[PDB]
Amino acid sequence: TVAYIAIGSNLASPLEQVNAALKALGDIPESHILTVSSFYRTPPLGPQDQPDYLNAAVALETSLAPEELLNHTQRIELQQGRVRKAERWGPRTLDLDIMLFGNEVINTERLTVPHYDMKNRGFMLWPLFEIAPELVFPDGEMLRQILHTRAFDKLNKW
Ligand SMILES: Nc1ncnc2c1ncn2[C@@H]1O[C@H](COP(=O)(O)CP(=O)(O)OP(=O)(O)O)[C@@H](O)[C@H]1O
Ligand SMILES: Nc1nc2c(c(=O)[nH]1)N=C(CO)CN2
Ligand SMILES: [Cl-]
Ligand SMILES: [Mg+2]
Ligand SMILES: [Mg+2]
Repeated sequence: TVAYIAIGSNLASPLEQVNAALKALGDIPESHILTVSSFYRTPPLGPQDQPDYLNAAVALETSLAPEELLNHTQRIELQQGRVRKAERWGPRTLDLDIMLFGNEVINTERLTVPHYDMKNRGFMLWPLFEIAPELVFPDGEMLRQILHTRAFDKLNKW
C-alpha cells in the first residue's frame, strides 16, 4: 500500500533534519520510497513564537500495518531529537505525519487517517499534489479539486 507521509521541521537545521528523515524512511523494513516532493519554507500554523518550517511529502510503498509504520515514524522522530512541548503546534526537530495510508480510513486511539487536519493545510496538500496529482481521497474528493475550492496560497521553496 502507498503511504503518504508529511514531513515538517523547524528546529535544529531543518534541511539536515529532513534529509536525515528521508534516509531513515528508506531504511524502514518492508517499505521503500516511491516519490519525494520539493522542500518548501512555510510560516508556522499556530503559535507565532517559532521558526518557519521546512515542509515536504513522501510516498512510501509498504507492507507494514499502519500502527507499525507509526511505530517506525515515531522512532525516526526520536532519533532526530524530537521533544514534545506542552503547547499545541509548537516547534519540532522532526514531525512525520501519516496523511493517507492508501485509501484506508482508520480511526483508533493512536491513529486517525486521513490525517485530521490535512485538508485545511496548504503546507500538507501542495507537496502531496506535487507527488500525487491524480490522488482521490477515501471520501471520493479529488486532491486537485480540493486545492481549487480552497485556493490556498502556493508555497515558496526552501
Ligand atoms: N495520521 C497520523 N499521523 C501521525 N500521528 C498521528 C496520526 N493520527 C494520530 N496520530 C497521533 O498523534 C499523536 C501526537 O503526535 P504529534 O506529532 O505530537 C501531533 P503534531 O504533528 O504536532 O500535530 P498535527 O497532527 O496537528 O500536525 C501521536 O502520538 C499519534 O498517536
Ligand atoms: N507551517 C507549518 N506549521 C505547522 C506545522 C507544519 O508542518 N508546518 N505542523 C504543525 C504540527 O505538526 C504546526 N504548525
Ligand atoms: Cl477523505
Ligand atoms: Mg504535524
Ligand atoms: Mg506529528
